[PDB]
Amino acid sequence: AGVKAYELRTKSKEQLASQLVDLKKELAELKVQKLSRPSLPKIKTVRKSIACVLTVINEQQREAVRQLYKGKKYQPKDLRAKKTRALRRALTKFEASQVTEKQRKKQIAFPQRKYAIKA
Amino acid sequence: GKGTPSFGKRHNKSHTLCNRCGRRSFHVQKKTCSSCGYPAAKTRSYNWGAKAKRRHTTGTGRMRYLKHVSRRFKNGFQTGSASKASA
Amino acid sequence: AKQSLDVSSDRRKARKAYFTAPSSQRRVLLSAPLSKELRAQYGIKALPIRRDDEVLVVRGSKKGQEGKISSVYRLKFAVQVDKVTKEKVNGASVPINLHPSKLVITKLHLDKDRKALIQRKGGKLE
Amino acid sequence: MKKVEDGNILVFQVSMKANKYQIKKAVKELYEVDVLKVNTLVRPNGTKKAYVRLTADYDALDIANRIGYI
Amino acid sequence: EKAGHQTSAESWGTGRAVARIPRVGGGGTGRSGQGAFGNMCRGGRMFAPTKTWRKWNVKVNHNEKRYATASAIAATAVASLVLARGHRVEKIPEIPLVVSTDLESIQKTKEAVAALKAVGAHSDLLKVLKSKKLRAGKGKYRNRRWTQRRGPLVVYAEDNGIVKALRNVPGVETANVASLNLLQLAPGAHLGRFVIWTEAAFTKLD
Amino acid sequence: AAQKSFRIKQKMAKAKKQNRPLPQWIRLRTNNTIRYNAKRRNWRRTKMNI
RNA sequence: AUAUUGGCGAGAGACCGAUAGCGAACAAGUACAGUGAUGGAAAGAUGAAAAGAACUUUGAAAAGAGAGUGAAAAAGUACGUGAAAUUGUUGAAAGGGAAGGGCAUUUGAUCAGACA
RNA sequence: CGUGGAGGUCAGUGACGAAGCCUAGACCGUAAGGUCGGGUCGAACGGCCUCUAGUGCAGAUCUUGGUGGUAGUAGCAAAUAUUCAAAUGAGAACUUUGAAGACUGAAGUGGGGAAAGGUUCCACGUCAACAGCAGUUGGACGUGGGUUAGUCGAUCCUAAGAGAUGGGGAAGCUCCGUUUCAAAGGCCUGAUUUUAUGCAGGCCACCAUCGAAAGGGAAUCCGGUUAAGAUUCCGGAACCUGG
RNA sequence: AAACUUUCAACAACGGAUCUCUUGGUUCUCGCAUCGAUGAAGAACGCAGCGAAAUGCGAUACGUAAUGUGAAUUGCAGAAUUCCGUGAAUCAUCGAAUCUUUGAACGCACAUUGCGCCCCUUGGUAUUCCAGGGGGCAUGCCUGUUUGAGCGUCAUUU
Ligand SMILES: [Mg+2]
Ligand SMILES: [Mg+2]
Ligand SMILES: [Mg+2]
Ligand SMILES: [Mg+2]
Ligand SMILES: [Mg+2]
Ligand SMILES: [Mg+2]
Ligand SMILES: [Mg+2]
Ligand SMILES: [Mg+2]
Ligand SMILES: [Mg+2]
Ligand SMILES: [Mg+2]
Ligand SMILES: [Mg+2]
Ligand SMILES: [Mg+2]
Ligand SMILES: [Mg+2]
Ligand SMILES: [Mg+2]
Ligand SMILES: [Mg+2]
Ligand SMILES: [Mg+2]
Ligand SMILES: [Mg+2]
Ligand SMILES: [Mg+2]
Ligand SMILES: [Mg+2]
Ligand SMILES: [Mg+2]
Ligand SMILES: [Mg+2]
Ligand SMILES: [Mg+2]
Ligand SMILES: [Mg+2]
Ligand SMILES: [Mg+2]
Ligand SMILES: [Mg+2]
Ligand SMILES: [Mg+2]
Ligand SMILES: [Mg+2]
Ligand SMILES: [Mg+2]
Ligand SMILES: [Mg+2]
Ligand SMILES: [Mg+2]
Ligand SMILES: [Mg+2]
Ligand SMILES: [Mg+2]
Ligand SMILES: [Mg+2]
Ligand SMILES: [Mg+2]
Ligand SMILES: [Mg+2]
Ligand SMILES: [Mg+2]
Ligand SMILES: [Mg+2]
Ligand SMILES: [Mg+2]
Ligand SMILES: [Mg+2]
Ligand SMILES: [Mg+2]
Ligand SMILES: [Mg+2]
Ligand SMILES: [Mg+2]
Ligand SMILES: [Mg+2]
Ligand SMILES: [Mg+2]
Ligand SMILES: [Mg+2]
Ligand SMILES: [Mg+2]
Ligand SMILES: [Mg+2]
Ligand SMILES: [Mg+2]
Ligand SMILES: [Mg+2]
Ligand SMILES: [Mg+2]
Ligand SMILES: [Mg+2]
Ligand SMILES: [Mg+2]
Ligand SMILES: [Mg+2]
Ligand SMILES: [Mg+2]
Ligand SMILES: [Mg+2]
Ligand SMILES: [Mg+2]
Ligand SMILES: [Mg+2]
Ligand SMILES: [Mg+2]
Ligand SMILES: [Mg+2]
Ligand SMILES: [Mg+2]
Ligand SMILES: [Mg+2]
Ligand SMILES: [Mg+2]
Ligand SMILES: [Mg+2]
Ligand SMILES: [Mg+2]
Ligand SMILES: [Mg+2]
Ligand SMILES: [Mg+2]
Ligand SMILES: [Mg+2]
Ligand SMILES: [Mg+2]
Ligand SMILES: [Mg+2]
Ligand SMILES: [Mg+2]
Ligand SMILES: [Mg+2]
Ligand SMILES: [Mg+2]
Ligand SMILES: [Mg+2]
Ligand SMILES: [Mg+2]
Ligand SMILES: [Mg+2]
Ligand SMILES: [Mg+2]
Ligand SMILES: [Mg+2]
Ligand SMILES: [Mg+2]
Ligand SMILES: [Mg+2]
Ligand SMILES: [Mg+2]
Ligand SMILES: [Mg+2]
Ligand SMILES: [Mg+2]
Ligand SMILES: [Mg+2]
Ligand SMILES: [Mg+2]
Ligand SMILES: [Mg+2]
Ligand SMILES: [Mg+2]
Ligand SMILES: [Mg+2]
Ligand SMILES: [Mg+2]
Ligand SMILES: [Mg+2]
Ligand SMILES: [Mg+2]
Ligand SMILES: [Mg+2]
Ligand SMILES: [Mg+2]
Ligand SMILES: [Mg+2]
Ligand SMILES: [Mg+2]
Ligand SMILES: [Mg+2]
Ligand SMILES: [Zn+2]
Repeated sequence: AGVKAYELRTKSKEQLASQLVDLKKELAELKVQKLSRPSLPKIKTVRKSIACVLTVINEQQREAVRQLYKGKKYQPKDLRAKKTRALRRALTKFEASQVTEKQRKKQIAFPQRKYAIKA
Repeated sequence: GKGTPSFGKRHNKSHTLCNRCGRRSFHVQKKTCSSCGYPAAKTRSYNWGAKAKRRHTTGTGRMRYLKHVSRRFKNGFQTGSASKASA
Repeated sequence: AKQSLDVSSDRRKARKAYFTAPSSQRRVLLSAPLSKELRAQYGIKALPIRRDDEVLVVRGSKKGQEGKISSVYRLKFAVQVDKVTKEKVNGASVPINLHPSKLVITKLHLDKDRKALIQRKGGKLE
Repeated sequence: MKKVEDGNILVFQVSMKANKYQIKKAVKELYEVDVLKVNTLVRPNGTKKAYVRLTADYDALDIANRIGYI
Repeated sequence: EKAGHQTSAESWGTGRAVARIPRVGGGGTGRSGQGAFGNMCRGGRMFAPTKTWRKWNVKVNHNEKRYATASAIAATAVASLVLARGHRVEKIPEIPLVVSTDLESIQKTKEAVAALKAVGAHSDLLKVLKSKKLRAGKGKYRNRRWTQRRGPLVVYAEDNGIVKALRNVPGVETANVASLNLLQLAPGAHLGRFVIWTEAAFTKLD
Repeated sequence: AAQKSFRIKQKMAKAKKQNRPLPQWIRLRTNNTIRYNAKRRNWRRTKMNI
C-alpha cells in the first residue's frame, strides 16, 4: 500500500501524530520479523510511509507560521526567499529606480523623442 | 645502522587525520594540516601545484547545494508550487 | 537535410542519446507500426508499444508468429511476447526479445489515455 | 539468546546517539518492563549493543516472544 | 598544450646503466621510472605539437579568382569536358542547356525532378543515387559517412521556390547567377559541370 | 592500537564492512561488468595509514 | 564596441583512434607509493541472441572424452580477428672446432607457360 | 615507390565473403614495390587526377609491452632433532591424537603489557591462489560469532612548551606579545511575600585555553562463569562522589 | 643409424601486433551570467528486501512532497491493489521539505564522539542536585535602543 499525501492533508494534527506512532510501532515489529525471514520488502513501504507523514505534518506547521507572518517586515529567515546571496542584497526596484529631483525634472522636459528620416 | 636497523624505530605518527580534509596530514606538534592548511581560515593551494588543485577543486565532491543552482537560475528562481492540468 | 540550428547530425551525440535515454524517452523510441487494418481503423500509422497489446512479428525468424506483449523490457530496448519463446535443452523456456519496429500491432489495449493519444494525433477510433 | 534464557537480559542494538538513561527509558516505555541496570558497548561493525537486565519481577524469555522473536 | 608534460619527471643522469630520458619519480605504481616528455616516449609530448596558429585559409587575388571562375563557366559549354567530368549528357538536346524561366517558380520536389528529367538530366540524376557508398576512411567516424557523385547544377536568376523544390534531391545543386562559385563549377578542380541554366539567368550573364 | 579513539575505531569499523567479496547476484545484472571486488584490502598486504 | 585554457547550455572539424587521444573511452585522480608536501598507473571488443554446453561416461576435484547450442566453438565468459620473437609435435634434410652469403652446376622436391 | 586523411571520378570491389593475417606456390618491375592463387577470416574497401601531413626505422646504454639462451642451472646448508603407531582423508615426511627422544631452562621458546597493527581473536566450512618441498594444516580463503565498568584508563590538574584576546608591526599571506600601555569578571547570601529575581552590603582582582593512556589523582575485592569478554557479566561482600 | 643442433612447412602453444570498431579525448565556434553566515566549495560516517564499489541520498537517507507523462521496474524475490487511473516508473520535471558529524564554521575545546552557561518544558518528593525533550550564547563593523563612565564640560537648585 503506502499512505497518500492528499489523504494525510485532510486529517487533524493529532490524527497525523497518531498514525505516525502507528507506523512506528509497525516498523518496529517488521524489523523483528525481518531477522527471522529470507527477505522483507514490505518494510520499505512503511518507512516510506513515515517519511510522507512527517513531510505532511511539517508542511502544515510551516504553512501555519507562514501565514501568521504574512505581510510583515521581518519573518523567519527560512521562510524568506532563498534566491541567491548576491540577489538578496541587490538594490530593490525602488532604491534603484531612484532619481534625483533635478534629473526627474530633466527627464520630463527633454525625453528621448520618437522620430524618423524620410520626409 | 642508518638503513634498516634504524627503520625499526618508526612507530610514532608525525601526522594524524585532518578534520577539515580527512587526509592524515594533520601535523601533531605543529597543529596544522600539511595539505589543506587547517586551522588557517583559508585553504592551502598553490599555483605551482596544478595537479594538486585538480585533485580538490569544486566538483570533485558532492556539490550538495551548487548542483542545483543552475536549474534554479534557469527557472528564474521561481517560488510557489506548480498547479495542475488534465489527462 | 537538417535546417534547425538546434538539431545535431553528429553521429557521436546521437549514439549517446540513444543509449542513455531515460525510461520515459524509450517508450516512444519503442513504437510499432499499426497493422494495415488498424491503420484504416484509426487513420494513424504507429504507436508506442504498450503491455497487454496484441502483435504480429513480421521480420526475422519468428516472422509470422503472434501474441500478447508480456513485457516492455525498456532497459533492453526490447519487447517480449507471451507466446514466442526459446525452449533450451534443460527443458526450461525463455523469452525471445523482439523489436517493435519489427512487429505490427493487431489489437490495441485501450485507456482513456490511449484513446486520448490517438485523438491527439488526429486519428479516429471505432 | 542465551542471556535471555539465563540472565533475564534483553539484548538490543540501539542508537549510537543514545546513552544509558535513554536506553533505560525507551525499553521501559516500549515494553512495559522494569529495568535493573543497563550495560552498553560499541560493536566492531560500528553499532551499539545494550545488555538490558530486567528486574526480578519480569522474565525476559517471556518478554522476548511477546515482542516476537526466537 | 599540456600533454606529455603533466609530470615532474627528471633525468637520472648517467652512471645508472640506462638511457638518459627524464623518468617519472616516486614509486609503487609502475608508472614510476618510465620515460617522460620525449617524443619517442609512450605518453610523451609529440614532436612539434600541432598549433592552432597554423595557416588555415588562403588569400587568392580577387582578379585571378575571377579568371578562374570565368574559365570554369566557359567550360560548362564544351560537351567533351562535361562528359569527361562524369555527367551523362549524351542524351541532352544542346549545350549550354538553357531551360524556361518557368523553372524558378516550381514549389514541389516531384515537379522539379519531372522538369529536369524532361530537359535531359535523367541519366545524370541516376548516376548520383546509383553511386552512394560508405566512405572508406575513418572519415566515416567523423560526420562524413557517405559518398556520392555530383549531379546537375541548376542556375537561376530569381529563386521563386526552385531552390527548395530541388534541395532534397541527391547531387542536385542550385546557384544564383549573381553568385556562381568555383567549388561548384569545377568540382575537385575538374572543369565541366553539367549546368542547367534558366533563360533569365542565362541572359543576366552578360 | 589497543586503546583507541572513537574516531579510529569508527574508521576501523567502516573498513571491516568494506572487506567482503563481490555480492554474486550483481554479476547477473543486465550490462553488469564488475567481475570481482577490485578494492579488497588485507591486514597483511596493505596498511591503512589510519 | 573589448577580454575570456574557469562555469552553464549548444553546434561543429581535411583532429586522435585504446602504447594514439586528456593522466583517466573502464567502480581514474581510482589502485598503489611516500612521515609529508606530493607522486600516480595498468585495464575497452563472446554472439543477433546466453542459445554460457541438458544428458552419458572417466575423474577426489579441476577437467577430459562424447553429446548438445549456434551462421561459426577454426567464437566456450582464458572469449572478434589472432602477426612476430619464442615453444611442442609431425614430415623432410644437412651437420669431422660456429652458422649464414656470392657466381655456377649436379641431385631431389615443386611449378608456370607455350604447343596444337 | 609506400602510408593516414581531403576534393573529384570509375553509376569501382564486397556477406555468393571487404579488410587483415599465413603461404622455401605463380607473375610484373633494375628497385622502392605491385599483381594473382590457396588457406584463415568476418564488414567494410580500392584504381585514376588532384589536395593535405603527426607519412616509411635496425640501431639513439631509444620508449612501452612481450620473449629467449643462460637452466631444470645457482641454489632451497645459521638458530643441537627427530622417531614409532593409530585416526582422518582421493591423497599424509609435514594434520589430529597416543607413545618415545629432546629443547627453551624463569636474564624463557613461560605469563602479561606500552607504541604500532586492526579483526589477525573465536567457531563452522574449506584448498584455486598464498605459506620459495607439501598440505587434509594456517595469521590463507568463505560464512558467521565476539570487546559489558560509579571504582581500570581516558576525561580533571599542571610540566617543557603551545596558543586566542585589548594591542603593536607587516603591502599582505601574517609576525610579535600572554598579563602584557585594557573601563577585562563571578560568588555568596541578603533584599521579593505585585514576582520573579530587580538591588542592597562586603568581599575576590585570580585576566583565556590546549599540552602526560609512564608525572599529580576520590572510590572494588574474592570465588565462579565463555568457543572467544571480564578487577567490566554472575554470586557475595565493600567503598567513593553528588543529592 | 638415433638422440642432439639447425632450416622449411602443417597443426597445436605462447603473446597480443594487425584489421575493423568508439556513450572517450582534442580543437574551433555560438549563446548565457547563477556559490556562500538563508552555512558554500571540501571532508567524514552513514542509508537499499538481498551492495563491496561507481552514481544517488541524509535517521523523512539509491529517497519524502509537488508537477508532467501514462504502465512499468527487472539480477532474483516482492506488493499484489497500481491500469477507462489524483496513477506504474532505478521515468522526466522540480517551485515544497528533510538535510547526521563537519567545514569560512560561530559557547570552549578537539590525536577527546571532551567540558560549560542561559531559557521553556517533562520525570525524580525540587528556584538550587540528576535525567529526558525543545530553544539559545563566536568576532570586527554600521544605524538605531537602552543602561552608564570621565571636575571633558554647560546650566540649574537652595
Ligand atoms: Mg511512491
Ligand atoms: Mg533578508
Ligand atoms: Mg623506508
Ligand atoms: Mg615529532
Ligand atoms: Mg602557526
Ligand atoms: Mg578555523
Ligand atoms: Mg521541429
Ligand atoms: Mg508520436
Ligand atoms: Mg534489441
Ligand atoms: Mg529463567
Ligand atoms: Mg563501556
Ligand atoms: Mg609545454
Ligand atoms: Mg643494462
Ligand atoms: Mg600522449
Ligand atoms: Mg585502412
Ligand atoms: Mg568512393
Ligand atoms: Mg609489515
Ligand atoms: Mg608498505
Ligand atoms: Mg572554450
Ligand atoms: Mg557551426
Ligand atoms: Mg591512454
Ligand atoms: Mg598517430
Ligand atoms: Mg596513460
Ligand atoms: Mg567505449
Ligand atoms: Mg590493479
Ligand atoms: Mg568484437
Ligand atoms: Mg580483446
Ligand atoms: Mg557483447
Ligand atoms: Mg568437453
Ligand atoms: Mg568464421
Ligand atoms: Mg571467431
Ligand atoms: Mg563455458
Ligand atoms: Mg581469439
Ligand atoms: Mg627440406
Ligand atoms: Mg642455385
Ligand atoms: Mg605517391
Ligand atoms: Mg594515402
Ligand atoms: Mg594522421
Ligand atoms: Mg616463411
Ligand atoms: Mg600468374
Ligand atoms: Mg579464399
Ligand atoms: Mg578476405
Ligand atoms: Mg561482426
Ligand atoms: Mg596529388
Ligand atoms: Mg613521425
Ligand atoms: Mg634503417
Ligand atoms: Mg625495431
Ligand atoms: Mg638493434
Ligand atoms: Mg640506421
Ligand atoms: Mg629496441
Ligand atoms: Mg624484459
Ligand atoms: Mg624441476
Ligand atoms: Mg642443484
Ligand atoms: Mg648458501
Ligand atoms: Mg619434519
Ligand atoms: Mg631434557
Ligand atoms: Mg636443557
Ligand atoms: Mg642464565
Ligand atoms: Mg617461536
Ligand atoms: Mg595479550
Ligand atoms: Mg596487526
Ligand atoms: Mg586462529
Ligand atoms: Mg591446491
Ligand atoms: Mg601468507
Ligand atoms: Mg609452497
Ligand atoms: Mg601446492
Ligand atoms: Mg574470515
Ligand atoms: Mg568475518
Ligand atoms: Mg580511578
Ligand atoms: Mg568525564
Ligand atoms: Mg600569537
Ligand atoms: Mg588538559
Ligand atoms: Mg594521567
Ligand atoms: Mg597519570
Ligand atoms: Mg575470575
Ligand atoms: Mg559471553
Ligand atoms: Mg583472553
Ligand atoms: Mg557484582
Ligand atoms: Mg549486596
Ligand atoms: Mg553521602
Ligand atoms: Mg601451419
Ligand atoms: Mg586499431
Ligand atoms: Mg560493432
Ligand atoms: Mg568532438
Ligand atoms: Mg556556431
Ligand atoms: Mg577546496
Ligand atoms: Mg545502484
Ligand atoms: Mg527494487
Ligand atoms: Mg495527477
Ligand atoms: Mg528519477
Ligand atoms: Mg530529520
Ligand atoms: Mg572554534
Ligand atoms: Mg561535541
Ligand atoms: Mg540542544
Ligand atoms: Mg552605538
Ligand atoms: Zn587538512
